[PDB]
Amino acid sequence: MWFEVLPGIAVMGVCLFIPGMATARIHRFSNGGKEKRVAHYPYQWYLMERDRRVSGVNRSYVSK
Amino acid sequence: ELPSLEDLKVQEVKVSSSVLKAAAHHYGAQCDKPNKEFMLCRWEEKDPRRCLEEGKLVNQCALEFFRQIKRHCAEPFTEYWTCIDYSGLQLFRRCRKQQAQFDECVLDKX
Amino acid sequence: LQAEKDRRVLQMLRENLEEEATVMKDXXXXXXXXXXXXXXXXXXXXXXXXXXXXXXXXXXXXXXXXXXX
Amino acid sequence: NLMLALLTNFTLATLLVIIAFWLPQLFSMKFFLVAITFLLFDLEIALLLPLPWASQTANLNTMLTMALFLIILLAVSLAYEWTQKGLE
Amino acid sequence: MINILMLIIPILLAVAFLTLVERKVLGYMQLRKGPNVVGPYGLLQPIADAIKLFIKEPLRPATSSASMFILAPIMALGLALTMWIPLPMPYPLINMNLGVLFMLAMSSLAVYSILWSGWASNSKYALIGALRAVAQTISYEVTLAIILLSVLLMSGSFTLSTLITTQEQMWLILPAWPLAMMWFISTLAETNRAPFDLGPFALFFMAEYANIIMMNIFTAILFLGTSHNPHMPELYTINFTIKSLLLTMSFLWIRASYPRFRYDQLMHLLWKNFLPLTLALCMWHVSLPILTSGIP
Amino acid sequence: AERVAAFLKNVWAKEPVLVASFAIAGLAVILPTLSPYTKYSLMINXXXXXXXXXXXXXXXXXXXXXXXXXXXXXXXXXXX
Amino acid sequence: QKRLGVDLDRWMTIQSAEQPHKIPSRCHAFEKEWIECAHGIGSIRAEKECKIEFEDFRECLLRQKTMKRLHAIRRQREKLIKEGKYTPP
Amino acid sequence: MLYIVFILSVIFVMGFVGFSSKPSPIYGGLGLIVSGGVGCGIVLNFGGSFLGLMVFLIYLGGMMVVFGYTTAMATEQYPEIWLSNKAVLGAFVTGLLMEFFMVYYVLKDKEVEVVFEFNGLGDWVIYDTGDSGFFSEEAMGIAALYSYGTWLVIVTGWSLLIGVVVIMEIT
Amino acid sequence: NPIIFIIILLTIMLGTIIVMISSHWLLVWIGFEMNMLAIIPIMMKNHNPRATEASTKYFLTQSTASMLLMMAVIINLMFSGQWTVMKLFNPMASMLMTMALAMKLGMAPFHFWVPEVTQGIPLSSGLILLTWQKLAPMSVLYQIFPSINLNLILTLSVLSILIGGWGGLNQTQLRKIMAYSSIAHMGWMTAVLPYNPTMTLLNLIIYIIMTSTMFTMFMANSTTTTLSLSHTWNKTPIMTVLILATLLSMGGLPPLSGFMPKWMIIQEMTKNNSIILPTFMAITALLNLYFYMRLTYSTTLTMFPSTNNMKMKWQFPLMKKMTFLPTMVVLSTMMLPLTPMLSV
Amino acid sequence: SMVYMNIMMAFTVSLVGLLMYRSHLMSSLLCLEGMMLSLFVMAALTILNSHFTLASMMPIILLVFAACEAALGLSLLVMVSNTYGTDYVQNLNLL
Repeated sequence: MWFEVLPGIAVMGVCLFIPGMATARIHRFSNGGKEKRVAHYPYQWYLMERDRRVSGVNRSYVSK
Repeated sequence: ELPSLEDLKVQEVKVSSSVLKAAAHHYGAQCDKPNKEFMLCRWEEKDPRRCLEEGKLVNQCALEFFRQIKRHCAEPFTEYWTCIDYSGLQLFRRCRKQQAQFDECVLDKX
Repeated sequence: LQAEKDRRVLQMLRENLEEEATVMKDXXXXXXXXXXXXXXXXXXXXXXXXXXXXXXXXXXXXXXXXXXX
Repeated sequence: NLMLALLTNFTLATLLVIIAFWLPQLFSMKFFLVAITFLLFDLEIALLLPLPWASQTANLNTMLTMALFLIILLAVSLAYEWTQKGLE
Repeated sequence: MINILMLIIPILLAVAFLTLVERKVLGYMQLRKGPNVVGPYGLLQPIADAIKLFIKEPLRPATSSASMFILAPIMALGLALTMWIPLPMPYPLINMNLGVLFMLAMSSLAVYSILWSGWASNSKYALIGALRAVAQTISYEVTLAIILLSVLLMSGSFTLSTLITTQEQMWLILPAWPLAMMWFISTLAETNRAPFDLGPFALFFMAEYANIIMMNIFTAILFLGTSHNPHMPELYTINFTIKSLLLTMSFLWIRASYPRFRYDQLMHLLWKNFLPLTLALCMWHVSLPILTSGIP
Repeated sequence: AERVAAFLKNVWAKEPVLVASFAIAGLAVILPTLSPYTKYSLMINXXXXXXXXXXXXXXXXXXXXXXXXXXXXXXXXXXX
Repeated sequence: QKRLGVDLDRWMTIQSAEQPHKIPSRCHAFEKEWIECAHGIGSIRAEKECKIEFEDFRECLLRQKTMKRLHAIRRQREKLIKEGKYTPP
Repeated sequence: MLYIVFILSVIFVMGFVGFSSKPSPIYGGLGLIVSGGVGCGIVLNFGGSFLGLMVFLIYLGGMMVVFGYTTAMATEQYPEIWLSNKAVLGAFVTGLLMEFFMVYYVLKDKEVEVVFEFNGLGDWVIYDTGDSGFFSEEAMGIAALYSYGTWLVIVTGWSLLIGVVVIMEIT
Repeated sequence: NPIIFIIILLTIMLGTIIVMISSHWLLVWIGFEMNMLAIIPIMMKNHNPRATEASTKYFLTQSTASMLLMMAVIINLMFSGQWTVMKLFNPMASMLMTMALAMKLGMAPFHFWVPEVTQGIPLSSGLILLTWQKLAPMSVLYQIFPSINLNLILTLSVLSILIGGWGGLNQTQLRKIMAYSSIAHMGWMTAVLPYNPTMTLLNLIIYIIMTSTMFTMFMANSTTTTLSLSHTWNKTPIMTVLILATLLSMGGLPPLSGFMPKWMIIQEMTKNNSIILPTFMAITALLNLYFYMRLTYSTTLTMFPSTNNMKMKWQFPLMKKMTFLPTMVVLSTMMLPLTPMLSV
Repeated sequence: SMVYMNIMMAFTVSLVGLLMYRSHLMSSLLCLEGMMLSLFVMAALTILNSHFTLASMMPIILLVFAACEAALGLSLLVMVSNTYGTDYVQNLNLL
């Protein structure tokens, strides 16, 4: 029956559950507001550079 | 080369952090005369050494825009700023519900 | 766009002070009329320069494709 | 960093080989025609790769006639593969 | 940077704990009982296979040509594990400038893993069968690039993060109805042993089964999505895993239910029959953003 | 019919997938020319600016105003 | 070209042209000088009048004149070891 | 730490030595994976998202993979050690010493060259590019387009029609 | 080889058009490769052990040659920037460019492949294509004849007639004699390029017509001097008069059309105050005549090649322009004095 | 300038590799790939540092044609191994 199969699925609902949550929950410790900025093209890259210049010193992403 | 003076232009450049400026597209409508004249000068004459005088008025008018929002209706502006930075770079997606609180307070003013 | 050109003037002024400090005795380099023979348009210039001092700021500004934050 | 991310995978892959290595102590030329056609088709794919990223600023009417044109000739190359390819 | 180790160690466990799923779910298909004696439900067996093959099992090489044979598993495991990096997930580790181009590149280089193994053996007896195994992977990579582009040309750039945002209300299975059927078959060509089949030998199992999960996840990005929700990462993490697990069942479905298609008639399903079909749908997918406004 | 009706049911019987290779790819050329919807998609592609718009000096000009919202130029507002 | 193209045009070869987007070339300011000088037949065939304008164009792509200039500053900064050296940044 | 591209350019030449020397098509074939994969980093560092990965897709995951077949189809001779062979080791040592002697001259900035152009230092000036473009940035950011170059699309399609027809006729 | 053989032959015809009508440096690289993929199948045709050796030798010596051209194309991006086929600009780029052109036309240090490739063709139709392929890189040289350093172009012309004038002497193979007749005539091609661009293309008009007439006279199968010997007495006797007339025109002799290019080559060179170089051109031209002189002794002398087997049935070959063009190849001295201007 | 100095030296090594032959024929086609690889780096950097935008498509076209010679000339290599035993530059009949 399914009661033998389901522990094989439940263990996959933990190990494959890690890479999704570990990448998301790390933004709380690393960044201030649980978000990482995407580069794409120099328009968004320049905004990242000037934010550190606008009184942040070491921090790349910071409010005000 | 003959470079510009050490004093340069604009005292205390930029308001604060990024994304805050990208959150408001009302900066296009209000204060456009100094922005367009700097744009018209720079495409005609490519040198930054000549049209820096118009650029001095751009940064000064930039402070005039942000001070008006800080004086009247600051509560919807701060809540909209927290919404845009919590997400990645959606800018307008999943933040339109909080955008309804904005503009409505600003509508009382001109 | 103004924030780009405000930084470019400030970076050049620091480079001009360093050139006057280093070249004093032996070298006959005056640094006048720039590198360009025409000297009327004047290109980016500080795209290659961007101040030689302090490598920590230079590596982040030049390389954008690497890491990409 | 991309360099730090890539090198960590390979260095852990090399370590798994040493575990098994150190610890315990006591003809047919018809295949070639398939391989060549892979290369010649993928180059047409390489020309047809930009499509979703290219068509943003350029005019659509000038592109439409040219975009389909590469796929048509990619089918003509397969039409020559029907006139006796072989037993493969 | 600690998250890389949090995407190798639980992933190597996922390939290990596949041994339960690959013969218990496959077991009930064949009315046989899988793992039962080893653990409470056989949960101790996947880790027991690691102790058996890695430590105690010795080597007997055919010739061992200096660098090779002890280099092919590094290319096998390395390329399979690096594929996890560009994956969008709720949040990606070091997001590339273009997503899917990195995905197709490391899969096309994963052909070498079965190439260097053929060069490891000195005998002519093995290399003919080895080149036949290359032909199973090399041919389907032509179409794999085409069906990818048709999905991309509908919506979004090459970036994998944009592919989640475009699936807000409805799945991409419905607009790409014949194209979704293709990804069920084309992915099985890469050493899945369902339509066609050919120490360090144990390391190939850890790499080949890793690609099976990889194709299950990649199909659940291009065609599945349901919801995004940036404010709640809790809702996305659970819902993504269930969708990927259902595709893992379908991968083991073909392995049990259907016989091998023959090597010659594998080139009659593809090339003769699939390549005219995929390009005709590619012709259709060029016209779609022009007929109706659909540009990212 | 000698080729329309005769060479249709035989194509569906012998090599049935080849019918789809000519029908779908064939209609992919016919549809973007006859259907009146393709003209709308070209307008939005040109209207969306990639770089910053250039300002021109005002000396006797029609349909050109300030940056504020006013009836000037084209300005696309097609379908909501 | 041994045989020239008539009516129909298929070029987009030379520098400073109608670009794919509105974005311009990196040397576009110096690119315009070389085109405006060598538009006449008796300018490039003579190759004496356009000597000044070509050298400024050569300065843009290679950056050899600026490289030798920055070489002298960086060497003299390294030469001032256990001596008076300027530092502000 | 200071240089990014300059270190990768040395490894690029290092892989190329097994081509002037003759280490058999097996070990000589291995050189294109080493020189190619590192060669992508030289392209990628200055920019080019699409064009940098094209080497991985075509030159590495297409070109040399077909060359993997031909080594087994013609001249296999069971792979041998490339150290025991005469003149092969001599060509390899002379190949590296032509480049590694120039590496020693990189120190103290200026290096001697056969060409007229000087090398100097160029670390920050190695990229020699400003920000300039922001939205839809880079010249290689929109690298390929079917518009403007309409004539190039026709001939490339024509040449790839020739290849399929011709190679089938030879065999 | 049915209908598609004409299409394969059409792509060589279309390939040169890409080289002819061009402004982009990468476009001619495409144009050269259009010939690369289309000559090899006609080089093989029947598939022979000699044909396999020739086609590989034709590929490796020419594909590496065009790869040197692409370097000079890329130096035109590093230096001078613009992608235009007007001037070469850099002296560093010209050294690799002229040597790449010498691998196809200059021949003086790159002749080695020619006598083996021309012999290796099993068919007479493949012999025309190698004499027609030389038109393609001449269009490139006519575009970029200034800026290129004359010291290492005229050496490719002087040495070529020396090796061409000696390289045919120890050869009995009919294809091999015509292979070194190319290199001998290619010296005259790479001599007018520094001294007045006109008549350089007319040198091709005289040469290509003269060579196309030659191989079409060998439609009645002949591969050696002894096989062309049995033609006067056993085969058609009136046919050998036209072979005699074409061979006499191949060397520098005044009452024939082949002397008319040799007029302006010296004439334009003497105007540029150079006397010591055109003198060396005339003495080495005598060595060229000697190969044709021995080959006219298969048409004039008896030589005793009667044989037991005799042909009675009338011969029907292809002969596309083997009747109209030899009349222009035999006599055009009075017909073309002012025609130098008409070509360019 | 500085980066170009190394890849030009890498180009000369790949050039000599084409001109060098010892028994094997496969090295030449491997060197043809390397020559086009070295040209690819030289072309990209000139357009990337000195911006062009329109001309950045030209090395992508160059990438396609690099493989055309490295496949159609590579197909001829197999034909040698059909007529002869194994591919050798030493094994030639033409004079």
